[PDB]
Amino acid sequence: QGYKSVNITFELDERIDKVLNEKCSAYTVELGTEVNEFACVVADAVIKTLQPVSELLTPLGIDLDEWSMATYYLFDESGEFKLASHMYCSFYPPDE
Amino acid sequence: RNSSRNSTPGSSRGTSPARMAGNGGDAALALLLLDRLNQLESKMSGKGQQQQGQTVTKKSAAEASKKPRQKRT
Repeated sequence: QGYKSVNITFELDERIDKVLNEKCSAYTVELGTEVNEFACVVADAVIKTLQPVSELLTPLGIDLDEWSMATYYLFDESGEFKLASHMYCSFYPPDE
Repeated sequence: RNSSRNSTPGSSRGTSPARMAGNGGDAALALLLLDRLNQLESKMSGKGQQQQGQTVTKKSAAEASKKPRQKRT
């Protein structure tokens, strides 16, 4: 028995990038993890550990209200659902 | 000013790069929220953590792929 853990990038670029990439970017998949539950799981980890602060996050520059209400899509190349070492978690479709 | 002890700036002067990576440490303004809450929620025994991330969900990702459910209708 073995778990397949990988690193994901959810909106991270020039803010909280290395912080959450090193702290909460390695999740367990291939044991029954999907892509939709992957977006909700990454969103839940970041929203559960980083959200209880708010005091430093609101003057910092981010809103923190669009991370809990708005969900992101996970893709590897162009826009396909595949499991790789480094997956991209970002928004691509239009907003209604 | 404000800070005198603990935490250093690292490197300030530089012209000829050799390693490229390695200024002083990690994060400058995100270290407060990261260290405070990430270590505040920690209740497990370890003290010396080298690699972060091992487990996240078990009942949320395994129950969705094993038993499909419909929403709204």
